[PDB]
Amino acid sequence: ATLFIADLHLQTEEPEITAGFLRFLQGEARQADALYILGDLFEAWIGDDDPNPLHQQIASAIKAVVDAGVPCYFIHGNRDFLVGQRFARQSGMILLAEEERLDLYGREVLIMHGDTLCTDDQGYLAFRAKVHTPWIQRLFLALPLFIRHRIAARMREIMDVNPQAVVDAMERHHVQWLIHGHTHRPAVHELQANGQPAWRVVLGAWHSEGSMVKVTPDDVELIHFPF
Amino acid sequence: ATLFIADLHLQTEEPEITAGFLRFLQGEARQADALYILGDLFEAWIGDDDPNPLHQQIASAIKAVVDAGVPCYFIHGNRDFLVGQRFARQSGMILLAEEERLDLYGREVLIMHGDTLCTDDQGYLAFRAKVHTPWIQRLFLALPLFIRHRIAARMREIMDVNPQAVVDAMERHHVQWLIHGHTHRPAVHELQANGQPAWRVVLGAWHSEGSMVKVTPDDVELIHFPF
Ligand SMILES: CS(=O)(=O)Nc1cccc(C(=O)Nc2ccc(S(=O)(=O)N3CCN(c4cc(Cl)cc(Cl)c4)CC3)cc2)c1
Ligand SMILES: CS(=O)(=O)Nc1cccc(C(=O)Nc2ccc(S(=O)(=O)N3CCN(c4cc(Cl)cc(Cl)c4)CC3)cc2)c1
Ligand SMILES: [Mn+2]
Ligand SMILES: [Mn+2]
Ligand SMILES: [Mn+2]
Ligand SMILES: [Mn+2]
Repeated sequence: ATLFIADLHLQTEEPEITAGFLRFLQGEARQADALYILGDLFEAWIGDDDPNPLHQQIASAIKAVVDAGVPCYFIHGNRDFLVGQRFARQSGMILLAEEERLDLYGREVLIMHGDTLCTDDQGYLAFRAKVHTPWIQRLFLALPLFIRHRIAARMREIMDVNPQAVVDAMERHHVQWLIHGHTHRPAVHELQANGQPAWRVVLGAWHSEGSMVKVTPDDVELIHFPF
Repeated sequence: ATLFIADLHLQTEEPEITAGFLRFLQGEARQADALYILGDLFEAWIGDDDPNPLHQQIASAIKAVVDAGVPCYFIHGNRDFLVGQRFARQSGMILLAEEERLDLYGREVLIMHGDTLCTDDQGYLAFRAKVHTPWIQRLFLALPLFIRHRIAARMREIMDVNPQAVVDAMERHHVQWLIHGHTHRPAVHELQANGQPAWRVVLGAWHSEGSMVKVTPDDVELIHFPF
């Protein structure tokens, strides 16, 4: 089984979610062939140099899973797009592109975070355009941490996918399977893409529950678990 | 694993749901310790004497599962409260009460259809009161089928659970686990009952997806599958 999670929004304020996640990595995840984290692992990220102890707890727990022979992958979300190569090294996680097309035991599956599909949010697409320009990233990161923190804190209902952008994405990739998070509305959806039945499996956020998508040679399941 | 499904709303108009259900009984269900169907197996029921061929296909598929050594149980829903002992015999399914308290591998779980929890629907509780009076049932059933059909067809958004009725029910049973359908909003909910954390796992309707709850010594999962 290949596992997909997303939208853990981990943070110091919510340590129950953290312990939930550690129990999942210590347990379920070990038996997996691979684990993909499709973004919003962290509620916020201001750079890999952040000393926040949570960052190292997590990277440590994930690394042990990779050290167990189970490869962990990451796609960025809107919350944690600044996660970088140093965090990758600490956690043993391989960073991936915003869209990937997997071959899962013969089945071709498109994964992303899901936020690029929410094209009816004009104004988020402004924000995203800008925070993805390298030189805006490099600028932000070369500030000193204490100012990054102040910029973050001073910055204080999720628009669902545009249906057409979903089709276009599954058609651009010629796939009948899509897995994403971001929208926080866990569900299996049916649609038409490439003139055939297609499915969009949506992961949920981790609050009271956790969730995952489990892909096998024969099946694709979306699973909710309580803690 | 003990499986719980509900809300298949099976009917001649939707044969894809039927084939989906047959594939589940032929496959997943065989490996189970037991299968509980928590109501709305059928979109409508006017009595066990109905010759509708779908009724016998289904009873046949279920019976093979029981004949495989996997006990199947049924709680009535609002749609199929007239399912009776003859259908039980044809299908090998044991009929159960509207609430049961199970011991699942040491864990005490309340199951019901879920409609009795929707107490803010004044007017459904009228309908239910009446159609559950024996002599109103016996009257209806002693009509001739052709008139039952006409009464049914002439009869042509689901109110969610009242939160307090949920607590009261879990408290009446002294349980920290509840499984039900009816509301068609699949989810895991956290709450307080008996002054402890409790969980309410809700099954979904079968349309594009199927769903089930899988209970093991260690875990309670809600699973969506596509067809
Ligand atoms: C579609 S939606 O997601 O529902 N709504 C929506 C709309 C607009 C923005 C967002 C959103 O994610 N905002 C957001 C807010 C804070 C954060 S953060 O992790 O605290 N952090 C990320 C890095 N930020 C940053 C700031 C600058 Cl100066 C330049 C660059 Cl490079 C990055 C500073 C703040 C990350 C993201 C969310
Ligand atoms: C809360 S809700 O479910 O969202 N809304 C709601 C409100 C009120 C009623 C219902 C509802 O389930 N109606 C309903 C309609 C039809 C059916 S049925 O299966 O076709 N069938 C059941 C048996 N019926 C019957 C009729 C009489 Cl004369 C006496 C008796 Cl003994 C039974 C005849 C009709 C079964 C149920 C649903
Ligand atoms: Mn998210
Ligand atoms: Mn997101
Ligand atoms: Mn129903
Ligand atoms: Mn119902």
